[PDB]
Amino acid sequence: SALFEPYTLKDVTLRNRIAIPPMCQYMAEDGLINDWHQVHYASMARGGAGLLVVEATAVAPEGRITPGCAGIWSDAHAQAFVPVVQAIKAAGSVPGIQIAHAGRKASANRPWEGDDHIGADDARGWETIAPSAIAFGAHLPNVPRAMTLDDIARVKQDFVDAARRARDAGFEWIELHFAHGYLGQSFFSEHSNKRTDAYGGSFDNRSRFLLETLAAVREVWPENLPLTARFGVLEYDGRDEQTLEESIELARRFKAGGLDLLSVSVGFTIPETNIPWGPAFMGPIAERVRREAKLPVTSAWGFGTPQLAEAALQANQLDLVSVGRAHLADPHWAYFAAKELGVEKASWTLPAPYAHWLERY
Amino acid sequence: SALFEPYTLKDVTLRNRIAIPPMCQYMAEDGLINDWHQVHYASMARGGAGLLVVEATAVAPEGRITPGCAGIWSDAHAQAFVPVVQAIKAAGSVPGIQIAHAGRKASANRPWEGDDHIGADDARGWETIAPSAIAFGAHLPNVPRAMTLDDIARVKQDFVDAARRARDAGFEWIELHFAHGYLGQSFFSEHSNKRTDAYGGSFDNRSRFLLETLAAVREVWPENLPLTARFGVLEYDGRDEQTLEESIELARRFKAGGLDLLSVSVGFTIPETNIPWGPAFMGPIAERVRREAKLPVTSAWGFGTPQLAEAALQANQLDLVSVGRAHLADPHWAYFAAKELGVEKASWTLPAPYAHWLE
Ligand SMILES: Cc1cc2nc3c(=O)[nH]c(=O)nc-3n(C[C@H](O)[C@H](O)[C@H](O)COP(=O)(O)O)c2cc1C
Ligand SMILES: Cc1cc2nc3c(=O)[nH]c(=O)nc-3n(C[C@H](O)[C@H](O)[C@H](O)COP(=O)(O)O)c2cc1C
Ligand SMILES: COCCOC(=O)/C(=N\O)C(C)=O
Ligand SMILES: COCCOC(=O)/C(=N\O)C(C)=O
Repeated sequence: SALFEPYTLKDVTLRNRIAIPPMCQYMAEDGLINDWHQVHYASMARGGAGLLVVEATAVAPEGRITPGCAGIWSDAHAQAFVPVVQAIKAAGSVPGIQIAHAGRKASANRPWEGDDHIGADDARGWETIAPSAIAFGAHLPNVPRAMTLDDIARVKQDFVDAARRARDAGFEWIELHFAHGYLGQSFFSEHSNKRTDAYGGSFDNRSRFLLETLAAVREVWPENLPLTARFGVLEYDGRDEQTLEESIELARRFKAGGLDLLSVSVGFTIPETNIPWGPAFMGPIAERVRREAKLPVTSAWGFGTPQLAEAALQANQLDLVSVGRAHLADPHWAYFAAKELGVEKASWTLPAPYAHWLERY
Repeated sequence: SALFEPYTLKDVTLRNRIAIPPMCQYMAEDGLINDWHQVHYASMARGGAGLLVVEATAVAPEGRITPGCAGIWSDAHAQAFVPVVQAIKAAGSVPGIQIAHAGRKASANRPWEGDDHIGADDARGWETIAPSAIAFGAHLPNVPRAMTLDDIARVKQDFVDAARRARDAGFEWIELHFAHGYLGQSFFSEHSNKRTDAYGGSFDNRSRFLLETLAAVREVWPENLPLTARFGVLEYDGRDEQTLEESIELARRFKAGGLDLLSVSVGFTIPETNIPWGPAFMGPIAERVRREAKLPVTSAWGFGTPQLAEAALQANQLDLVSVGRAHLADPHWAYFAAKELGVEKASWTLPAPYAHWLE
């Protein structure tokens, strides 16, 4: 089974090709994680996945999506991740973390508490920042403040400091959140970036914030641990061929800048789109990025059945299959996948106190 | 769906009829639970089950099954359970604990490490105690020492101390482990109890250790929290009608002694048996105990599909359905069952950070 072959990237070996992508839990307080996350992450790691990327973790307070988002903007915040890192490793999984800045989508309610921008009369809200003073629209109407050059320098240093903190906490895999309409994606997209300085306009200028952040992070992140990023390569906004071509070119530049693997996603930069949701729909797009940028890839959004994951790997569309919601439904999804694919001794995807009994059941 | 109706017993209300029965993890050291158990129990409780009974927890060191068994024989051992209790309650489930003494089956290797008695020359082992000096046999050949009258008084006091500690640690449900061939079951069974004193021979004498332990625990366990026991009601040893009849009479005496619910199981007292394993096979036996002894019951051993669990409740065979191994495979099994049975807003069997997205 291709899904259960190990994978080596830099000095890190994953025991299989199942990755748990970052999934915000909205359960932190002032950026500090707690027993919600400790159990959540430890249980999924014991489930058998080879790589667990911790949820979008804000590099600065205003870069959280919501008041429940995790943060890593101080050393105290980083120390809180140490028992999570250690529990993921104790389970035989590899701990990774996505470091993030929500941009114009920041200062929002939790998804089950309105999912919308916080009202200006609510004491929990804060001022958002973005490349240009333009609102996402729809349920996110708040207009962000347009960043100055000093803001750009500051946010880049925040990504650097966060990467250094993640390193010292023991994470073995880092993912820069350049996707999903948050800060990084919004610098790249012409929908959200109307700047007239060095950080907007041309392809080189729109790419600049992302390349400079990657390069600044590369100086502090160890050469022997995977340096990755998530990036929305198209928007389904009627501009897909031109946008995908530009995104693939940016992926080539990421590779030239030391990126080890790209998590290929959708932009979500604006609401006026027509995303063709369906099983494994990102397969052909991830395959094109992988082949044309010559970089390992993962993807998500509908690979969460054992046969779809297996087929994507056998077709060389992906190097790792990210399975998100199926792990919220069943933290032991990797064991379920091993049974479905007929892995020898599939119960031993789990630790002994479970594996011994499910072998004979 | 009957499986998702709440259940009230004494002052305790379970949010559904799914119970996670005690399941030894063999991951403790010197009786102390640790990060294995914390995550294991918290994750299953978040999965949606209404009641989570923590694994067999030894009332005394020699009462552990293996060197990896949990214990509650000191206040420090009890304090280690406090974060497990808090995490189960935080998930909206009810925390219970099974207090236990392994008797002649004690001093054994972990199941994935031979599953057999530790050799008498191996320093990891210890001397075992039982009603009589007679071995289980097969992979458990070690002959226990027959308990003295002082041993009997001490072990009863150990059960009392364990119940007091479980109470003070915040458990809302207690289960005395009188099943599965361990100490309590071995006092009741004529296979293992050859005593000639007040604790063996007649039905009254074989019942005595179990009834006296229940009465002693009743003194320290709050009246407003369910007091339960697990008990093997037959052996599949060719003596089933006579054994079942006597076991139901003992269950009537448990009820008279304040027992609130009986977990109905198989005795496993000796190896020379023919247990007819199959889907929901305990259903008819649990129903007979429930109806004849007029006690609420749970049972296990093959109810772990949503339709089998629902059928057993609808047929009034059980009041709670215990689902064990399916929860080791999938800690969120209660959510899987809610979807299968068409529960309205089934994803909200889980907490919000999962439920919102699975809807
Ligand atoms: C609750 C939840 C939280 C998520 N959080 C993040 C996140 O923090 N960062 C990110 O890049 N993607 C996030 N995602 C998107 C997932 O990583 C993944 O791409 C998506 O769930 C699709 O994969 P799936 O079909 O296997 O669930 C999240 C998704 C969900 C459902
Ligand atoms: C790993 C494991 C540990 C168990 N530990 C206990 C225990 O500590 N006390 C007990 O009474 N039963 C114990 N049992 C028996 C279960 O509680 C339950 O009766 C059995 O698993 C059958 O139910 P199921 O078919 O839903 O798994 C254990 C079973 C397993 C597989
Ligand atoms: C509609 O947005 C889909 C893409 O955004 C995400 O997946 C995410 N973080 O990256 C969330 C929702 O927290
Ligand atoms: C052969 O299985 C006997 C039944 O005994 C149990 O279920 C148990 N504790 O009660 C274990 C195995 O720890």
